[PDB]
Amino acid sequence: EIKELLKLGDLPTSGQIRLYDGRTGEQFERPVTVGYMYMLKLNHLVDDKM
Amino acid sequence: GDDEDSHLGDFIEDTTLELPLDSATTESLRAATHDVLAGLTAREAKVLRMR
Amino acid sequence: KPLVGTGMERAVAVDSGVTAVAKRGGVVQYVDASRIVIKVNEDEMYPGEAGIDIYNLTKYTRSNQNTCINQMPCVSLGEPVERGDVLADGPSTDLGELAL
Amino acid sequence: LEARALMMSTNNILSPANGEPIIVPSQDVVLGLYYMTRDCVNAKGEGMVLTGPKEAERLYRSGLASLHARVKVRITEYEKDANGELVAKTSLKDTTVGRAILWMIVPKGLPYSIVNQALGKKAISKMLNTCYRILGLKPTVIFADQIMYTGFAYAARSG
Amino acid sequence: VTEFLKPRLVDIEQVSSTHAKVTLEPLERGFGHTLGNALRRILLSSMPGCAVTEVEIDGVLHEYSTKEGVQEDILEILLNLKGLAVRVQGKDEVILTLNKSGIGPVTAADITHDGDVEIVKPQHVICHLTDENASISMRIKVQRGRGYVPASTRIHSEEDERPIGRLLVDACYSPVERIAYNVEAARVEQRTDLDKLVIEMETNGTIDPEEAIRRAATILAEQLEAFVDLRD
Amino acid sequence: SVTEFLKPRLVDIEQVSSTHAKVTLEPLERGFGHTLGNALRRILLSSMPGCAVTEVEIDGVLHEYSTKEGVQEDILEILLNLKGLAVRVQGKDEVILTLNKSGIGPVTAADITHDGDVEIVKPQHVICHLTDENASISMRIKVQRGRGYVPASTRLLVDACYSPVERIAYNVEAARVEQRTDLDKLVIEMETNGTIDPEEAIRRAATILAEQLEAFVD
Amino acid sequence: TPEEKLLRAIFGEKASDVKDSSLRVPNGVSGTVIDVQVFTRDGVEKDKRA
Amino acid sequence: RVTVQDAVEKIGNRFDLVLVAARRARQMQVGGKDPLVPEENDKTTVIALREIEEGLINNQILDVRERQEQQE
Repeated sequence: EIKELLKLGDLPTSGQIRLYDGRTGEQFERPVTVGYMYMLKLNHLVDDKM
Repeated sequence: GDDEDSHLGDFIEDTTLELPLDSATTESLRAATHDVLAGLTAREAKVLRMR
Repeated sequence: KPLVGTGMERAVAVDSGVTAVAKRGGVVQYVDASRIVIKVNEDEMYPGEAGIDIYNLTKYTRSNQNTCINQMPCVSLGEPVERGDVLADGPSTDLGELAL
Repeated sequence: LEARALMMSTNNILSPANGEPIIVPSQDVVLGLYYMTRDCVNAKGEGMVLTGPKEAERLYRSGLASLHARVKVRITEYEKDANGELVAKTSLKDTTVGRAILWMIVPKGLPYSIVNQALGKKAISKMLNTCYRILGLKPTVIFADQIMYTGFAYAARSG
Repeated sequence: VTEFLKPRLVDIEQVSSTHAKVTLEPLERGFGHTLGNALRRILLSSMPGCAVTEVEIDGVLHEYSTKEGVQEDILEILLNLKGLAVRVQGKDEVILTLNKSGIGPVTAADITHDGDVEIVKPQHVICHLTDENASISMRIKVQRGRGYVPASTRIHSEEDERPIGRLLVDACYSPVERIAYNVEAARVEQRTDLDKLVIEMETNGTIDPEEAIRRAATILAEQLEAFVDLRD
Repeated sequence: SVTEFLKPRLVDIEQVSSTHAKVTLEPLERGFGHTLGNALRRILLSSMPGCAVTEVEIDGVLHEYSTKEGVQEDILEILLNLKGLAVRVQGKDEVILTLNKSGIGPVTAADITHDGDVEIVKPQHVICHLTDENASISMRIKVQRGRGYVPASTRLLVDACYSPVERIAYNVEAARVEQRTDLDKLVIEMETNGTIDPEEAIRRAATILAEQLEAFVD
Repeated sequence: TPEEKLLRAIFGEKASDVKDSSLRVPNGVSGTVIDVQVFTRDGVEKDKRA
Repeated sequence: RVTVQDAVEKIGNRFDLVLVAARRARQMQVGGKDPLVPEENDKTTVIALREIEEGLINNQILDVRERQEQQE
């Protein structure tokens, strides 16, 4: 169903698209996995520690 | 407790210390007073050192 | 809100006291960054009552961990509500769901 | 002078429990060096005879050849087979393009068979170790840094 | 060999108000990606803009408060004033005034224009007056810069001293949100290997694509002039 | 202001030899390290004119691979030796240079016949070893002009690296001017084959890139 | 001590007698002072801010 | 200075090297002296260690110079 819901968009079923390097602009070999992970800021801050 | 098993006495500070910056400033001012009194005549210097 | 959740988020957000939930359906008589006034549906008036009930939002306040607890209104003027609908999004919720 | 002379990080590189170097590259580095030093049967530019590691790198970076494309490459390796004399010897090896691109970082005294295989994890630790048993501490610190740099670079390019 | 054909922009396509696709037709082999990556990096980095830099709201002390009658915290009103897309014509800063009262949304159309300032998106909603009687007024402070200057680094110590009711919003002077370049073979009767470069730039409305590319090529040729002759 | 950017106030140009150098450009705007280094590397290593050997006829043996006696080095090793022959050709675009030798003396590049328009930067460049007094070899090599690298697959023909750079790599470090510590420090490092010193190839590529941007600068 | 006596005698900046044990912001924090509550005991009268 | 291998080789010990470098760097820093090696804006530590590399400094040399100083 993930794969189907990818086909609903025009995204690839494999989940791996081909990416280009920012500084040079030459495509990474062997495509990479990019999606939307839901990140959280944990309450371990660097100025509560330094 | 339970943070480090440190009893209460570890956090009571000593407020009678001349902190090393304070002693540094003291002795700097001492040397500066000396090198100022150098720029006075002998009478003025003796009377200001002794007064 | 999480793009990939489970369906637990609304429950965790509501059942905790961060989001201001309606007590009776009605219309949002007046909204504001600090308060929501609801004019109850006449079915739920409790005939002695005046009719409208007020929710005062908890603005920028200090939690135990120095974070900011702050409720934001979700509804808008003249919009219906039903009992159990959230009016104020609490800290780290989004339209009623737990959004960490 | 106790920190500089004694505890500086470029002095302690061997485990004091056992003299194996404690500067083994860990996970992006070894995956970089493995991906680059690992041939496949038919990549771009198969069986070209490059003139040497410089040309293999210039070919790969312009994108004319792939990082694992078995080519004949002319390699000059320096072997201290002497009273520490460092005689030079040039030959024509069969290596991938990445094998030779990586040969550019290896110091003189090391043979060429050190990089001519896939170079997993133990291959890299043994590479640092033979560099230390031949050349000592300064070339090994330089080699370790160059290994980390190239491993991270070709692992990012690995995608 | 003989020589390089120098590229030149054959056409610009305002397929939307903001989305544009320029083209640089004749490019020798290997210069599509050189020019394209350099151009995307310059454009995504160094483009002038008119970020709103402060707000001074009547009756408000800090961002963490609520104005009676407008249903947004002052924090959220400032966050809505961040993305306000404004293009000044003559000065490197300007002080827009926004007066409004009555029940309804407060879009960017509610700001009075100096004539030197053009709000590109006048539908962009700023706040919501949710009171028959409530009234708000701001002195927004647009100014032209480049990059991203947070209020923190902006306030090094101060200019001389800043009054208590003046809020510093985080400035992002960058018209462009997205660059995406395709290089593709160009059907020319003379040579076949030549390719054309096609730059999809996605401004926010306040940068003409031709002026964006010209400014990029100027920023690049400046450094290349610094490179041309060495020196040491 | 808002249009000024920065320029490398200190560009230090080391040279570790006659043909290998290293140029650091200290202060540059943040990220211009890569947008300048990559542009220059791509230009130097993909489109930088120069003359190089393209095809050879070894005068008798065959097409590849070979069977040639009286030459200590197997053929295609002679082709490797020929690819590295750094030649700079005058007004004649292409020229066919013929080399013949007889003896046991090792064959170097000095032994080719002088043609005026063509010059060899390294005449001592070994090409083959005869190894027999009776052994003697003749070859017709063709120097041609082109842009960058052009392999033999795309084309006894040899790969042609016309571009006079044998290797260029650039590294990008950190710099702080007085307060801006997010600045950038370019550290170019290049070796040529001899037709032009490193600093010359660098500025030649910079000029090419500048002229490509000629229809938009103002 | 002397030389402090001599200093204050040369500049006439006589002694305070009163420490500056005041409340200054901790180091590294930079915020807005969003609120101030005051608590005066029933003996202490009150100040203008109170 | 990264690796002190040459300085260690000249003296042939790793604690005595620290001690010799420390006393020479104390001469060069507080007691006041001239580096026997061209200091490239280095602290007295690195100057002392580099000097020990070139053979200009060791314990024998330093005690001999102390003798000469007394003969001053």
